[PDB]
Amino acid sequence: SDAPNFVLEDTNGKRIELSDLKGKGVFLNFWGTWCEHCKKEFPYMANQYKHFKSQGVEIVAVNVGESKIAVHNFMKSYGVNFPVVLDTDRQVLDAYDVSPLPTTFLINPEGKVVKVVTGTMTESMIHDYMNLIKPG
Repeated sequence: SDAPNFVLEDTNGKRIELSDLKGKGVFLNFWGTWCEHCKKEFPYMANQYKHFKSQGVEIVAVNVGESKIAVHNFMKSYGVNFPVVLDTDRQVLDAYDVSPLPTTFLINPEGKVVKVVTGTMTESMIHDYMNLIKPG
């Protein structure tokens, strides 16, 4: 099933479009700075990103509409090294029908959603999930 396309700004100004990431696996994450999951899991994502980025797995972590300053503070506290985008009007959040937070969509290189993860993730789970969507 196809991942609704979108264009948002990363936390540096850079226009990120989802369909431009075709050819790579996308670990797509919707998150808020108040979520217990994300405080635990963000350091794991950062540590697994060190290994997977050069294999063709990209992270897009869509913050659900909070201020740039809350976002920046969270990124700094939790060692974030990956792409964060700011869904400022909440309209990507809607296109994706996101209910619990966080939710992770695992998008393969063709642009299709192969899993929706709504539960807690261990660092091992995250490793496995990135192996599922990598080109190799």
